[PDB]
Parts: sequence; C-alpha cells; structure tokens
Amino acid sequence: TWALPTYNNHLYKQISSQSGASNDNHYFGYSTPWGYFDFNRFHCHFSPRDWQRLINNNWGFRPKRLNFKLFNIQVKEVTQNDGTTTIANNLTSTVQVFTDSEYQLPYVLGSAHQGCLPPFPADVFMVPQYGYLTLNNGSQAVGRSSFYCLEYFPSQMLRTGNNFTFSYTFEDVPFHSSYAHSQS
Amino acid sequence: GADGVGNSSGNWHCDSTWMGDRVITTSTRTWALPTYNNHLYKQISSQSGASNDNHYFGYSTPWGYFDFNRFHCHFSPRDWQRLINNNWGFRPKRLNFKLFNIQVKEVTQNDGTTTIANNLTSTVQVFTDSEYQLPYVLGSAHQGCLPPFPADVFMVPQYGYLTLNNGSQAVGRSSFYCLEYFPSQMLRTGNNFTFSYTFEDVPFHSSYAHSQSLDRLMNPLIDQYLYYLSRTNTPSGTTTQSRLQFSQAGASDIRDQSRNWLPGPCYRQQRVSKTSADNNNSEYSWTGATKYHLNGRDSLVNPGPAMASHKDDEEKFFPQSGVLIFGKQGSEKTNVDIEKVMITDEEEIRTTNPVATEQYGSVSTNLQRGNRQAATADVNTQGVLPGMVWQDRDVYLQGPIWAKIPHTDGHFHPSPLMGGFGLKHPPPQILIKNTPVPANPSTTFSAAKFASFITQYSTGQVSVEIEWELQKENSKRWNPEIQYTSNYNKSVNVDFTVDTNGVYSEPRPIGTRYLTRNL
Amino acid sequence: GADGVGNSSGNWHCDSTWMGDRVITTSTRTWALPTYNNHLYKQISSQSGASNDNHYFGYSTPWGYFDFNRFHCHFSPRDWQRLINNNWGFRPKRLNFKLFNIQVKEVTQNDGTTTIANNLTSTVQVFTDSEYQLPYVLGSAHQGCLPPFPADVFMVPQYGYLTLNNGSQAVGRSSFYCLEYFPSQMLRTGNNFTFSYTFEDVPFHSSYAHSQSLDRLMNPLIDQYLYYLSRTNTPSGTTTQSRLQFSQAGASDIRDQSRNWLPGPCYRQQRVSKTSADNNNSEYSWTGATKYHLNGRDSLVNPGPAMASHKDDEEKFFPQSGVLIFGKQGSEKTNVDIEKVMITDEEEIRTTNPVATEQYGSVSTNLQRGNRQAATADVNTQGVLPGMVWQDRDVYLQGPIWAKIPHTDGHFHPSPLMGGFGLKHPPPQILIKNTPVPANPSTTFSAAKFASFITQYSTGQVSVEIEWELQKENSKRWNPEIQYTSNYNKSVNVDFTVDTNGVYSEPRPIGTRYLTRNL
Amino acid sequence: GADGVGNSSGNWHCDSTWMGDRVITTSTRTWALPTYNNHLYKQISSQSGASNDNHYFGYSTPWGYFDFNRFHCHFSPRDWQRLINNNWGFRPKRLNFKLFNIQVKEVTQNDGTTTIANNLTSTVQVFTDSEYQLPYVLGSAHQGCLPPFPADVFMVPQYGYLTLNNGSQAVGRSSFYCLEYFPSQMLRTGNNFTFSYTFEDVPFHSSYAHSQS
Repeated sequence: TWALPTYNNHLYKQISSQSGASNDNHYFGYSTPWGYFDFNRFHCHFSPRDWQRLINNNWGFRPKRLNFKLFNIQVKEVTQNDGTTTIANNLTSTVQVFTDSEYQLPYVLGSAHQGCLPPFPADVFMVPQYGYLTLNNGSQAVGRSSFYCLEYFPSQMLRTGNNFTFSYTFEDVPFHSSYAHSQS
Repeated sequence: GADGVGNSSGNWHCDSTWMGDRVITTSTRTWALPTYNNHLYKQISSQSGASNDNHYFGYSTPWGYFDFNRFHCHFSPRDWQRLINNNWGFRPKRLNFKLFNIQVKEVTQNDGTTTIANNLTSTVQVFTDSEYQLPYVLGSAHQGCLPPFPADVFMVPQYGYLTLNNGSQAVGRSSFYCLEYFPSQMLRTGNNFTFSYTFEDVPFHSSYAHSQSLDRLMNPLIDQYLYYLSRTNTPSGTTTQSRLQFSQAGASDIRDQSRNWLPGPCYRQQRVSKTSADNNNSEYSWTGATKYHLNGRDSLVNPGPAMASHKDDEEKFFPQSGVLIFGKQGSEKTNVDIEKVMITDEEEIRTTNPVATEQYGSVSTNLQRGNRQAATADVNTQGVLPGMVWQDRDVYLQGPIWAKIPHTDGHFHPSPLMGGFGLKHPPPQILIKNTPVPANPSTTFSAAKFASFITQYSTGQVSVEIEWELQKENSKRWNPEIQYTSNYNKSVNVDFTVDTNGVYSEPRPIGTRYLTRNL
Repeated sequence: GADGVGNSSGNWHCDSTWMGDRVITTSTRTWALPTYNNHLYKQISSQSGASNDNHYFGYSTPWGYFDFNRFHCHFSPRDWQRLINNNWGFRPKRLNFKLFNIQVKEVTQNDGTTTIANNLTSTVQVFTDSEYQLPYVLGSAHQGCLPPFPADVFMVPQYGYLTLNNGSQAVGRSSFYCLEYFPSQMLRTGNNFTFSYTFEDVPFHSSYAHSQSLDRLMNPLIDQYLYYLSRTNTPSGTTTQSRLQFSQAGASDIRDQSRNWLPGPCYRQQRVSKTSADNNNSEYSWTGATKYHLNGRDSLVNPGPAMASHKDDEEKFFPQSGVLIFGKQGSEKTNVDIEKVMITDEEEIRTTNPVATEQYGSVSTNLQRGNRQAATADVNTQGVLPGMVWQDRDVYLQGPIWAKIPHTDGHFHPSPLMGGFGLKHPPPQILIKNTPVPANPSTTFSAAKFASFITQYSTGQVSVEIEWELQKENSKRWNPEIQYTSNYNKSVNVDFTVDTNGVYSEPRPIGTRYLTRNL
Repeated sequence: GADGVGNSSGNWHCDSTWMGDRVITTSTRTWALPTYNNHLYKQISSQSGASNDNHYFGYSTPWGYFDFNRFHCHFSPRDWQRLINNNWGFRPKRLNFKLFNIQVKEVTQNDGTTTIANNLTSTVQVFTDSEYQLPYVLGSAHQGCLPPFPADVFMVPQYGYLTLNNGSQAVGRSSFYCLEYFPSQMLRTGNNFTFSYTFEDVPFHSSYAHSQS
C-alpha cells in the first residue's frame, strides 16, 4: 500500500552542486514532479522462509517473467486552514501512469536507492521522487546536456475505479550460482 | 460483489424451517469493526513477575474474526424445542456464510465534537484460510459471539495467538504469522462475500437419557447359573474355621451378580456445596484443585472428563471444576457471588459414568495368608479398560458446538471435553480488517513507516445458514416422557424475553437430554 | 538363476533418486556366511543357578538371516537431509531383495597353514517364509545389520529362538521348528535369488515438531465466557468466613482456563543426571527401575511409553531407561563410561506428552466438610482417557524401521515403542545356509549320524531397494525454521567419514523432527 | 559380456586408417590391477610441520582409473607425420572404450615361495561417472598413462582426491565421496565392458606457424 504526494509544486526544476565544492562532487541535472515504483530488492519478493527452499535446496535460480498491477486508486484533497486540516475525497480527480519500455529516459534504477516496497507486507510507504543528472562542467551545463519532459510521453489517466497492468519477459540470463566450491 | 453504491447487496434472512428428517436454520446479525493496534502487529507476553504457570508469549494482530460457534446463535428458544423434546440426536451437515451491505465511516474528533461521514472509496478485505495454516483460536469458548437475540449489534473481536515460550522469552522454534501474506478479497460498498462448507461425517449427539442403570441389566425373576464366593468361614464348635462356600446370585443377591460390562473412567474432583455452611473455612481453591502437569507448569482441568455431578438425593453438591458455569445477565468478570452464576447439572449420566466426587472402586492391595488379613484401597483414578462404556458431556443451549481435533500421531475418543463435535477440518476461520488509508504525507521524500492514518471504521450485516440432520425415535414406552416446560404461573418477566429496559436475558441453562432410551 | 560359472549373475546397484512425491533408495553390500553349530540343531537354556527373571528355553539353528531393518542401511547422511529438513513425513511402500554372485570356498587347516579353494559344485539354499510361520526375531534391535558404510563387509548372524519355559525346563506347549521342513531354493555359482514385497497401508511418520503447547491453545486478547471457582472464602470482620466467588479467565488467569483436551499417558521413570555429582551414591540401578510383572518374573521397560525427557532449561537430566542410547565407535559390551555412549534426546514432544520424570498431575483424595480439609495426591501413572492426544517416539537415523505387531485378540495404538512402523505382515525373514557336504565315509555300511564334513563357507553380494512416500509442507510461517547443520569450524576429522585408519564412524544421533507445525 | 570361460571376449585391435578429411586411430594395451589400501578408504593430509604452501587434506581410495589422455598413446611417431607435416589443424570428434579378456588371480605367499592360480568366480567391477559428480583428477599430467609402445604392460594408477583444508585440518565444507555409492557393472571371466563418447565442438588446434610478424 502506497501514498503519492505532489512534488515540486507541479513543476520541473534544474538542480546542481552547491557553490564551492570539491571537483569530484559537482553535478548538474533536473528533478521532476513524477514518482516511480521500485521492487528491485529481493526482500520485496521473498519472505525469510520462502528464501529457504531456495538457498538450502538449490544450485541456482534466475528470473523469467513478471506482472505488474495497480488498483483501488483514491485521491484526497486537504484543507489546512487555521490549526486543523480536513481531508476529503475528490472523486473526479485523476492519476496518470506510463511505462517507457523503449528505454528512452535516463535509467535510475539499479543504483540501490531508498524507496523500495517494504520487506514486511503490512507496512505502507511513499513513492520516491524521480530525477536525473547529465553532463556538466563544474556546476555548469554543457551544450550536449539533455532535458527530458515526462509530459511528452503517452500515459494513461486513471480515476477511482480504473486499473493499470502490464507484463514483461526477461531475456535469457545465466543462473546465479548459489553453490560454494569444495575444491580450491 | 455486484452493482452500485445505491443498490443493496443483500436481503435480510433469519428463519427456521423443519422438513422432518433434515432441518435448516438461518440468522442475520449487524456488526461493527474497529481498527485494532493502529494497523500494526505487536508481540505480547506475560507481565514481569508472574507464576511459572501464567507465562505466555505470542502476538496480537489488527485483524478481526467472526464466531458463530455457539448454539444460541443458530437456534431460538422455541426452535430448540422441536429438537430436544422430539428427537434422539442431531448433527450438522453443511453451512453457508455471507457478508453484505458494507459501509465504511471516517471520523473527525477535533475539539469537543466528533463528525462522522461516509468514505465511499475505502475498502475492507476478507479471507478464509480453509487450509488450516493459521493457529486455530476458535473452540476455546471466548466472547465475541453473534448475539443470541437477533436485534442486537456486536463488535468483531480482535485476533491473536500464542506460541512456545520459556518463561516470558521466546524459543527458536516459535512461529510468527503475518496475515497480510495470504490472498484475500478487497470489498467496497456494493461488494459481497460468500463461501460454503461441508461437515465431515460425525456421530449424532445423544439427546436421550438412559432408562436402565448399568448395574441393573437383568431379570430379577431368574437366578444365574454362575457361582460367586459368599461365605469365607464357618463356625465349628466354639470358634470359626476356614471353609469356602459358594452361591448362585438371585434378586436378593443383586449386589453380587456377574456382568459383562464396567463403568467409564474417572479423574477425581473435589466436592463443594451450594449451602455455604458445609464448606470448609480456608482457601483451598487452587490447592485443592485437580490438575495436570505439563512441562514444569500446572494447569487446572476445568471441564475434566465427563462424570456425573452428584448421586441420588444430594442436589447440594457439585464438582469443584467439574461442571460448566454460565453467568446471568450483566454479571461481572471477577469475584462474583454464586447467586450471579448459573451452574449446569450433569446427572442423567449416573447410569454409566461414575460420580465425579467419589472413587471408581476398590482393589486388593495384598496377598492373604493364615496370619495376614486381606487389605484393599480406593482407586481414585482409572484409565480405560476393555469392556468399558460411558457417555459424553451435554451441549446444552449455549456453549461450544465444535472443536478442532489437534493434529497428532494419536488420540482417543476425540469428542471434545467441553462438549459438541470434534472435527479434523472444522469450519474455517473468517478474518476481516479495515484497509489502512494514509493521511497527508510530507512534501519531501522520506523513508520511514507511516504513523499517521485516517481514523475510520466499518459496519455491515453478516448471515449464516446451517443444515442439520435429525434422528427420530421409536419407543414402546407406555407411560409419558419428561419434557422441557416453561412454568405457567404468573411472573413479572417472561423467560427468554426483553425486560422493561430492553435487555434480553436467558434465565437458566437448557440441556438436550429429556427423551429416554433403554440402555 | 542363469548361465555359467564365468558369467556374472548381477551388477552392483547402490544409488538414491528423488522424484518429488515418491522417492527411491538402493544399496548393495558384501557378506560371508559361516557354517554354524556343525550343521545341527541344539537346544539352549539358562545356565544353572540364575535369577528367576533370567531363565529361558529355546533352540539355535545352523541357519543365518539378513537384517536391513535399520535406516542407516538405506539412507546416507546426506540423503537423510532431503528428507528431514524438507518434509513433514514419510512412509515405506514397496521393496525388492536380490542375491547374486555366489561363490563357495572350502578350507584345509592341516599343519600351520590354511589353504582355501573354490568348490564349484557346492550349493547354498535360501527361502523366505512369508506365511509368518516361524518365530519372528527381527525388530528386537540385535546386531548383524548391513553396515552403514557401503564398502564394509559383514557376517550373517545366526538364527535362533525361544519358547515357553518353567525355570530352565520346557513345558508341554513348547514348540520346535525345523527349518529344513520348508521349501527352499538351492543355488550354485551362477544362480540368483529375488523376491518383492508391498507394505500395507501405514500412517506417515511425523517429522514435524509443534509450534504450540497444548496448555496454550487460545487467544490472549479475549476473555472466556465460562466461570471457574476462584476464591473459597472472604474476610468478615476479624476472621474469614466461607463464601464462594467465581471469575472469568483472562490472560492473567491463563492457568485457570477451560480446555477441550488433555495430555497423553505416562508411566513414570527415575531421573538421573549426566553430572556425576548430583547422583546418589548407592546401587539403585535394578532396585530404582520401573518394571512390569508378568508370570512371576520382572522385566525392565527399557524404552517405555513415549514421554519427554526433560523440562525447560534442564538439559542435564534424562529418564533412567526412558531414552534410547547408542554407542560410539568401538565401544565395548559391558560396564562402559558415559563418554562412550550417545544418549538421544526426546524434547520437542514437551507440548503434548508429559515429562517422563514427573507425575501426570494431582487428584482429590477426600470429601471436604466443615471440620475436614481438602486433600490431594500425586498420580504417577495414568492410562488413556477420552480426549487425550500425544505423539510417538522419533525414529532417528539408526534404529528400528518397523516391528511385527503380535497376533492377538486386541491391541491399542500399535505403533511400536522403540520407534517406526507397526506392521501386521512385515517384510518376511530371509534365511540362508550352507548345504552340508559329507567327507569320506567308511567302506562297510553303518547306520549312524555323520560327524565328519568338508569345512567350507560362502560369500556373495546382496541388494535391497525400497520405495518411500513423502509428505511435503505448506507453511505460512514467516520466519526461518530450524535445520540440521554440520558445524563449519575446522576440525581434525570430518563428521560421518573415515579416519586416517579407515574406520567409518557416526558422531551423533540425528532425529527426524526439525520443521515445525501448528498444533 | 557374453559366453564362457573358454570363449574369448575380444580381438586385439591396434591400427590407424587415414580417410583424408577425417582420420581414425586405435590402440590396445595390457594392464594389471592390484588391490590398494587393503580394500578401504583412508584420509591423508600434509605431514606434520610443513610450509604453509604445502598443506593439503584429502582421501585415497581402493579404486583405480585408466588414463589415455596423452597423445603418444594414440599416435605412433610415423602416424604423427601425416598430421603435422601435411595439415593446418586437427581436433577430436568421438571415441570408443572397451575392456575384455578379464582374468583374476589369487596368490599364496606361504614360506619362501609364492603360488599363483586362477580364481574363476571372482569379479571386477567398473563404472564411468559421466555426470561429472566426482572430483576430476585427469588433466593434471600425472603418471600412469597407457604406454607409448604397444608391447609394454602397465599398472593402473590409484585414485584419490583433495578438498578444502585449513592447515592440515579439514573445514566443515569439505566433501567426502564413496565410490561404492555409484551404480557399477560387475564383470567375471567372459564379460566385457564398453561405452562411447562424443566430443563437444571445439576449435581446431593451430599447427601452422606464421610467415609474418
């Protein structure tokens, strides 16, 4: 179960390294209002016991295909007037989702950031904010540096009572080796 | 489920129909489900210093559960009387379960007022394990039943369990179950839930009482052809000498006759009286109890084995724990007077099961000789022996219908000791919870567990229908039976009825054993 | 059999294959069979003066027999681990048996040298009773198994039996069986023998341990609706008076709650400690034993009924006979120190079976009154009562697989008391002998029994294949299980392996109970 | 196998044939197999004080093994010359293996003389793992090859292996293999053994030298 805030007040911003910094620490890039889902860690998929018919009983494993689904979407509006905050359904509001699948965007996943689906099924988590980096010189951009507007892709707009799905097939990959050697 | 917010997801069904052989009952109640434990699991255990008997370790969950396991849910006081007066036994066959008309409410407690409003898009999720993978709590006779009276509304009780401990500490073998880890079914307003279930074959419960005691099976008119040893010595001159005489047992000898059978087993109880003057002055409650000893701690046997409560013409005495006890209307939890409790009576089983407050019999302790004299001793505990018959404990009106037989390499006569029907695959536990709805997260990203949720609860109607199988009676008894009757004298309040303030109450326990059978 | 002296009658098969549900094992060993008793029967009996308990009467025969009945024959230490870690139970289904590559040798002991040579025309004869007409010796856990390690060679043990006696003398009912009086099959070099067998249906052995103790079955969060008697008296003024109060049992009362079940039966044992300082100084071995008395003589119950060995946090104590005990490598027959033996542990059954060194519980001995005070006594022996559940004893790695149920009018829960599978028609005894070859008779005729035979012995290979049925596990336990692990630290010798001199050894007993189940 | 004590279980084949594109070789040798370690397994390890480089831990077995892995077994000095002079490369494709004419002898060492005689009913058992479940010793260039010269007779070398150690001591992960625990085939006089094998695709060995640096 997830909760998605609005980030950056619905707008893009360029970000970069802060003033004086080591030449190693300079960066240049952008942050976006969009969020993203990350299931890439194992503990999302396997429970501690399910992990044990795997590692004790087997010499290797690999993924094959996966599914993804969203559902039971509901949007809430909030009123902060005075010292109290009232929250109420907005029934006609939308939430829009897409999957690039042509690998046209900078690919952030795989850098081992936070924002995973929790290891324990009863926890609730925010969706992390999306952003990226591009070629720089110091804290300044270079002519080759690229800027991507996520609004510029086809997406799917969802209200309460609309769901989203897609499925995916892993390319052939070698088994991971869960054995240890008995000979040096 | 089906259709809309405005369309209703089910009708109210509460009825009973009597077909002759197989009979059907139905009921519907209204429930309300809170959020428990702020949407999170917690381990619980015994509190600090406690007796070695009282230590425990376990978990409590946000999930609730439904319990229909008591009879009074299913049967009304009158429907209970086309059963117990008219029949020699009954058993369950199959049941249905349904939920419908679900609606979820959110509450705002600001200031001194609390506003409550519909949350139309919120969900409630339900599942039934049915593979018996969870710890099975039902059958321990807890509170939280569907009410006996159809117009009452009840909360759903919270779910939790216990596991192996050492003192207040866990052991490596101890298990932890996350209920989120099962497939369930998420329901909104205008969605309904159903499943159906079939009882495994089980013997009829015996609603008869015996018309013959096991000690008298035989014709008084005719003597036996067997001999028993009657006189051990005879007078010779001034003083007796040893001479063995034998006799055949007649109607004057009925004490001495040969028999093919023996009474059931006993595990003995302490006796107390309802008259306060006969009872000793001291605290013998825990010290004078009958107990069993398992893994270094002691537990009372509260029902214990099935045994008659009292002998003939003593109605004043009952076993210390040996009987079931029900509270009257509005009785409190602790330290309450005898006038508040209702004590059940186990009597009609006098004819087979021995009395709980006395020994099974006497047995010879030594070998006699010329200069030694025969010696015997009382046997206060007897296990089962070949050629031993008995009866089980009565179900009454309100009490356990069934229990789950533990999964083990061996067991003997699984009928459970509170009463009712032992089942290897009983009706599965139904579990229900409110789906958490988070509230207003911060603008910047943070990885932390949410402590803040919308405060909400849900309610709806539940329904249960069970099919029962009946066993009729062919009796050649000439004279009339004993029937369950309401007293016809005038009174301020009618039994099994609301009072002037509208609280339904049950005056007395009602068992199933009236009609008589020959042994 | 088939073919020639030069052709081989069978291949070596030792393997294990794992199919999922059903699983199959195979092994092959090499044996040598001496001639016993100089080709003749002899009666044997107890020797002169002996205790009345030690008298026996019977016969010894020239015949040998094969025993595969121990697990370690069939399963290797690693194959044992795709079983006990991964499964909730297993049982046998069907087996095969084969003999082949038989060769007979004659020996000449003249002077100080012994020459050995083939005798090609000699025979060896084999049969399997399969009608259960002989006394059934197997299942008494004798020596003479197929070795645990496939490269070892073993003798075949001699066959014999016992019969009713009075003292050291026979009784008219005593029976004498001549094994020559059965049809058998005579085999020479290049002849083979086979038969196959099918196990009768038997319950799976339980390789799970329980995650719930029988004393805790229920929800800690919710109170019961039943009442128990809590306080027996109340202070009135300066001194107490008799007043009966009642209570409902909660999580603080867990000692006092009502239950549907009781623990298994016990027959009590004496307790000793592995630390030599705690034990009394005297000889209590035979005097302090638990025994049964049959026909005027006394026998120890060595395994006894199945009961837990110790309570929580006492690992130092074990029942006197109540456990199985295995010797380490090369241990001797008599008067050997504790460091040489391996003592098994029965613990995981704490949750149902009571501890073997303590009483079952307490029971009320008397009727109270005003001037009498309640009295109780310990019950050290309990038979089976209705509503009683328990577990059986574990098989471990090396020990009895099966036993033959005696043929009798009645029996209760036939699972045998050492462990394993009770069978009414177990695998039949295989019997084998060397055919006598006479030597050089006199020229003139004489009627006398031959005292002179060629001295010879035989050898070959035997094979066994059993099919097993497995029961997989569906567990929703979130956290990890307990598994059987070898220690990863460095050591001089690897467990379950040859040493530098080539003697295979087994470090410790290994039971089947690791994976956990809910009660 | 087949037939009798008097019948022979196989002919002597040692030859080489040259077909052009592919080519085929054959050889036959005579062997003798002792009993090793008195029919029993033993663990072996490094001896007392030794350099940290020289420590080892392992096992020795009664079993023997055949090694044809050297070229000179297969090719004669002249057959080696229609290969290296005439060709730019060669690779193996498939092979056969056979045992036959097995006979077992028992010996009596009493006094100062030793008599040797046939034991006709004794067996010898053989297997090929082919699932690669055992430690694979071959390829370490040990002794015990089939001789280069066809008229020589050779013993079969003893089999053994090594496993993880710490110093001269074993580690919990160290493995122990019992060769009795495999299916094998028991052979007497007048029984024979065969199997055939197919090489996976492999590049030709380069027998050329370059004419340009």
